[PDB]
Amino acid sequence: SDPVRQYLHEIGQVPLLTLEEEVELARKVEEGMEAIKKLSEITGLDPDLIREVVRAKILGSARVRHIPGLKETLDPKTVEEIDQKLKSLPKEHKRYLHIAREGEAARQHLIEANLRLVVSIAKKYTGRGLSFLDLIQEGNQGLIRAVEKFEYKRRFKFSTYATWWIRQAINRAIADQARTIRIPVHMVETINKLSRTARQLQQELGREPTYEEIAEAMGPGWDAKRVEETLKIAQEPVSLETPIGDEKDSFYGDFIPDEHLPSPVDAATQSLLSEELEKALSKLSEREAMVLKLRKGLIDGREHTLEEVGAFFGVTRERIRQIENKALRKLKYHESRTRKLRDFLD
Amino acid sequence: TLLDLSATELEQVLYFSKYIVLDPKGAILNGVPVEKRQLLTDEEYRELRYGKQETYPLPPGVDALVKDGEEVVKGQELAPGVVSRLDGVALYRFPRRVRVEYVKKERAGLRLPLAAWVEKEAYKPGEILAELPEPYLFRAEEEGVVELKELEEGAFLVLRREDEPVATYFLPVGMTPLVVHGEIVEKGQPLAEAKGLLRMPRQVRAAQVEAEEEGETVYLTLFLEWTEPKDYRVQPHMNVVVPEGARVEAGDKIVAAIDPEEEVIAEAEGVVHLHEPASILVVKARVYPFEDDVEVSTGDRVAPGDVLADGGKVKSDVYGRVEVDLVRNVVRVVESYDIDARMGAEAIQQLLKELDLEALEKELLEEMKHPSRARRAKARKRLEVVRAFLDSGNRPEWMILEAVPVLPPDLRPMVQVDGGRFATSDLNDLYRRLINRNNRLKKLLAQGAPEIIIRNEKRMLQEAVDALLDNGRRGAPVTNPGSDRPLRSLTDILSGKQGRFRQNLLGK
DNA sequence: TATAATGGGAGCTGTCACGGATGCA
DNA sequence: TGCATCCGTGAGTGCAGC
Repeated sequence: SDPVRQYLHEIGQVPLLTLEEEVELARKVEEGMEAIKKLSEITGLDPDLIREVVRAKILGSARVRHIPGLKETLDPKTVEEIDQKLKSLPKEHKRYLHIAREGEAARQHLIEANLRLVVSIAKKYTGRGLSFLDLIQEGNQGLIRAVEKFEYKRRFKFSTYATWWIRQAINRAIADQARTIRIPVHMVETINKLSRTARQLQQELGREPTYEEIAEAMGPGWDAKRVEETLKIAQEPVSLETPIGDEKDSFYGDFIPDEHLPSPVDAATQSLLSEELEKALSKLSEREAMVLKLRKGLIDGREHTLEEVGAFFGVTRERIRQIENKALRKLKYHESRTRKLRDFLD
Repeated sequence: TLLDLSATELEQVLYFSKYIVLDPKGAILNGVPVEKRQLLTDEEYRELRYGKQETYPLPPGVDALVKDGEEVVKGQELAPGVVSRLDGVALYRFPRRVRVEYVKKERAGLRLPLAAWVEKEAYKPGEILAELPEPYLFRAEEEGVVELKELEEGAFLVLRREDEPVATYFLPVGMTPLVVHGEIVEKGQPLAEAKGLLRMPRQVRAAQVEAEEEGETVYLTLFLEWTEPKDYRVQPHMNVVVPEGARVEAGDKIVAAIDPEEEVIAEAEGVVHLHEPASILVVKARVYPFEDDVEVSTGDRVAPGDVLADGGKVKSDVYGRVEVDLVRNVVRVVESYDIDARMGAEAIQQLLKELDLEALEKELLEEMKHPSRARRAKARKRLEVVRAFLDSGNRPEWMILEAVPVLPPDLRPMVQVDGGRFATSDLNDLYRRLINRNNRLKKLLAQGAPEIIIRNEKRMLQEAVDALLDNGRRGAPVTNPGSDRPLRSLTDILSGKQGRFRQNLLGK
């Protein structure tokens, strides 16, 4: 029913490691990685492919999918070929395979055992724009990074090194996903810094600070305009479904006109404009009207150069420019005469 | 209705509360065999798929009542405070101390009254060496300094004049040594007193016996073989690289560590005994020791009558998963079925694809003639859906979404209002939730994430799709941060008084 | 990138009647 | 098989409404 409760149950299934269990798991993982590198040395194959194969057989055929980094599409066929190629190796070499498998299994068990930590850390990041479950999952990604990067040699407990990567992943997630209009992480940092600065400033000023005071507190490079624009780009959008009035019958989006699609008046005006221009078309001769339509882009929509209309009508560019000039001139005279195209100039 | 699954059940499978089984591979839960479309809990699926096992704590200072690799029956106490709830192969977890019994084969002399000595070519442990009517003083036949080496029972004297030993005497049980360590002894002074019956210690056996008769006495040169124990302490950061009862030689390492100086290396030939484990692991499994190269690696799943190790000699007894132990040099098969039981809309889509419509129509038709009214009713209700799909030409599995459509952007605008500020439809936020969760799912898959994580992610993905299509239909309605207002989904857009039909269609 | 850190947190209460399912006696 | 019982779905129109 409640997804969080359900997940907390599934987490409550796997029991917490002891110091020895943790050390052994970490050790098996590390030695497993070493073994994969050794198998890469022996076989002369790609360590990543080998790792994906060992992980494939450990996880089973229940999960097999093409890895973005891998060169070959990963399917039961290829993993069977590679597995059999790994079965083809001498006892001391074939040993490293067992080391690798044990490594993967240890990795899985390590993560699964440490899933509680992620929750305990993520519970404090709520209200920051991501759901609890999302924070948990991103924190889990962090946990995975921590597992693959851990060194048991340092004798530090796993939680210490894990917490860093977990917080890292949660915060990266918050910075990356939380805005409908996405903002770069460094810019999010700058914005949050501006917020904290303004909040401290207001905490000592007994009022909200001006742009100038914030600019002062931000240091050199920061003036009022920079603070103002930074606050401008930080603005988040509002819902179109935002309710208006005490009833349920009015949306905020109902008050917003469409500026894109031309109005009936605008459309009709463009229509009468085209029709009237064609009047003056039949007016000027065929050639000068066509030259004007080519140069102004009424024909294909592009505006031709003098050399193009000149090569088209078979005259010099000077000539075509001259007939364009006289065309425009006759149009000017006729326009002064009939005052027809004046009203379309607003 | 189509798959004959009650609302609660479909809820359980889609939302990952329970597994549903496909191609069971003959699993057995509580004595009853498993057949397709059965509802398995998490514990049940884990017991069936990954096998049954448990681990028990050992309080500080207490040792094991059982041995590593030893089969165990339910109820059998592994310790004074520990009893195993199941049957299977017990295994040691993190032994605190390693005892090494060192093999020593040496030569030692003794002199006894001829009347007392019972003549034998060899002496087994505990076997009486001699029977003495009166107290007898064994005397030194050499001069030098005394090295007294005391076993559990029985002793050794080594006389060294130059620091080079000139004598070795054996003192079996019943002889109380009259000398201390490092004592200076001249020739013919008593090193011991023999009283009553004297016999071989339990620790040492006499392999060979030579005897020289001189005067009224016999001098026995005994070729003896015995083991001397040495304890080693293992710290939590150390691991044992040697199996229970392993023959080791000088230079070999019993226990590794972080740094070489804290390592445990074997000084001499001896057998290894693992004592005081941190915990004991009881697994239901079949053990298969191997003398040579093994054909199957760790994690592989195998049926009875399968190749394991030694070029096809040792094979598989039960169904299970293969754990190859290099430390103990044994292939261990934890007993588990290969059963395929999935969760979520993938399972459901599979079952949907596997429905033959005509067949089910026939079934329900034969069901419609039943005397019971309820059965005819339910069969009618089902046959209505079945025949709906049949007549329409729609594939049932299309009720599952592989590819979620995306509305044209102009219908879910992002628009700059008068003041230059932006206003936008909720559908964008819903779609963003969806895409974030999907992408995170693909990355978690590609990176080989554990099953709990992937399960959580899939559940969240389904709920995301739900929120997109009909929000608040199942579970809490998705809201924007800092607001209690439910987001407006496609269903909301369509229906109601404010819906598309009534607002924009039947009136304008 | 390493002291250790290991199961959440807010609930929302004064309808009202019907159709339809589901369950339990 | 009949009867609790729980869940889900409805509950006038147009104005304006910040």
